[PDB]
Amino acid sequence: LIKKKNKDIRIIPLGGVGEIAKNMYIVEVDDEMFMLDAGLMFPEDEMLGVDIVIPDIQYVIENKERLKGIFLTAGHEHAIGAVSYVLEQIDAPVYGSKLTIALVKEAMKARNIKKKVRYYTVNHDSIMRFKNVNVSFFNTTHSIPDSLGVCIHTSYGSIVYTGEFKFDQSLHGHYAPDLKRMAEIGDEGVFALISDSTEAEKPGYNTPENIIEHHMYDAFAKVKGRLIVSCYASNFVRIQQVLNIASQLNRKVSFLGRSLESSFNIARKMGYFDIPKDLLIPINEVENYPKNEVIIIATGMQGEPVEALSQMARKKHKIMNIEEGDSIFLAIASANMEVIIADTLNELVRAGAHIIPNNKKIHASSHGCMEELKMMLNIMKPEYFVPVQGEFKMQIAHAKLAAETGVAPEKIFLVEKGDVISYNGKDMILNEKVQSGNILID
Repeated sequence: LIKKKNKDIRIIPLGGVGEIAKNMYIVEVDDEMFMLDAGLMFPEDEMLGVDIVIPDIQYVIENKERLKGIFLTAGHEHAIGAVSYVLEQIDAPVYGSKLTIALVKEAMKARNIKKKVRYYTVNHDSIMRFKNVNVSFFNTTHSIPDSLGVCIHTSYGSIVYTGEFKFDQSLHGHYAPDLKRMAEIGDEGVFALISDSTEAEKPGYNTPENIIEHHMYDAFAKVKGRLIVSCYASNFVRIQQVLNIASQLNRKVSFLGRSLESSFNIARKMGYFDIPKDLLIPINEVENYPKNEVIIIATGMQGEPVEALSQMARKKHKIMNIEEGDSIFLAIASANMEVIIADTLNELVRAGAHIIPNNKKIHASSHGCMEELKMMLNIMKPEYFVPVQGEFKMQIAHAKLAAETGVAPEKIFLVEKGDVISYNGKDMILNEKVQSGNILID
């Protein structure tokens, strides 16, 4: 006669607000706690002797008996970079797409962590049933395939976390978004939407990837010597574009960086790339070709591309350095990174390299611009809105979009790390803080 109902909700960012990476959002529904993403951030300019930055999870450790799962939206560093460190401290099942799980398993192997982990590979048809709530998933579009949003069903309506996403009609297959499923979620009733603010300041739409690839062909066709493309190892779309263009221009492709080899190998075995025969060469073989017959994709050792480019520009790289007359395509900017980018570009000009200019007509990111964020807000029609994944100015820009779409302004929460947004069935409040912070890994 009595149906179980939910009473108290908590939403707590431990990473990803006040900054551009390191997503980690804790959602509690009564006595069940869920961790949404567990990303890393690369060290800020002002940091020395540091490899990566991860969230402080002391609040989760203090309450770990209630942690029911870790839910990972995609296989990029902003979503999974901290997972291995989390798993060394707490035990919970790990839920993610086929690709995301394979990349997490590789990361655990790479750090030689042998604890038993309960992985669950989910897809957009999966419904994971807990005591208090059910969790479902929906395909999103990103630069890595097999990305998923997370939908926590409550008796107040859904709590939806988008992860990182954009909308681009030129991406299909494992990049295609679940627009019909998202409309169903919005119609059934969304209590709170937690959405990516990274490009909320940028009007219009991201430039479609087909048009980006056309522009890359035109730029690459003009390069007279070697080309170095600097991008994230998780930018599979960009890697695929380079492979296609290299084939068209009779250039070979070689990977520089442990991050790329690893992620590419896994993704290739699983079928995620279209790779012509004889296109890929070992980095050791690059110097055996004419300069105009090679493209080097340079990701970082830990996945940070700019650090590797800086090493190459100063001729400090262990494996391969920049030479006069090389050309650079920089396919990666946050407040955290603006200084190293400026210094690296100066270093490259000093070394006699040629930076391929950005096209004014082109805006390339993995994150929705204003119209894409408004599309998500209009589909989901949330009662409350929590903009995340951004510096505070980005969160504010995203809050402005939500107000434009009709979210009540007093139901928009602009949060800092460690803030607790809480609901008791009557009022949504911001009246508590938990421990949070940046953990430095060396």
